[PDB]
Amino acid sequence: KKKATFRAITSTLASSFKRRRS
Amino acid sequence: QLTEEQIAEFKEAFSLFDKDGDGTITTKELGTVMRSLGQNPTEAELQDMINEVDADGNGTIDFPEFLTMMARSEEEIREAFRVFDKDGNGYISAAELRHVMTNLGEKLTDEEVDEMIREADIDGDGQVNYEEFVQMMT
Ligand SMILES: [Ca+2]
Ligand SMILES: [Ca+2]
Ligand SMILES: [Ca+2]
Ligand SMILES: [Ca+2]
Repeated sequence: KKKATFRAITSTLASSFKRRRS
Repeated sequence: QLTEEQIAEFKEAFSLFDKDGDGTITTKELGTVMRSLGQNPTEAELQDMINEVDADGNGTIDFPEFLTMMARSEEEIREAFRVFDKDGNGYISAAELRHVMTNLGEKLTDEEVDEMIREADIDGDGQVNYEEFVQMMT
């Protein structure tokens, strides 16, 4: 593979953290 | 920009999230993925994550929505780096990445993994440090 898979997992993690509550 | 090889790669990445191969990613599928990477979003957080990438508002993410998201701070990247750097030593190894990919339901040859590492690696030591990880994202 390459960066696309790596980036996809990384971007979804980012989402988690950018979207948390209290 | 964006090659047919990259669209291909994002299409298989989408399949890591779309567990049942029905062509959409649900909140339930996202939750499964997130817990496999050591996180614990609530039901309402997962819906938030979906609703941000859900362009048509239908409640699920399809590949065009996923691809769009992928077309495109300190703490989120550090937090993500720590997901992969399982032993905390500051370097992502091929075996750590292997382990992450296997948790996502993906059995990869030792060669595929090494290419992922190789593509992220900048100094040529065979591992991915934090600065290399930051660059991969940006
Ligand atoms: Ca699905
Ligand atoms: Ca949608
Ligand atoms: Ca490590
Ligand atoms: Ca390196």
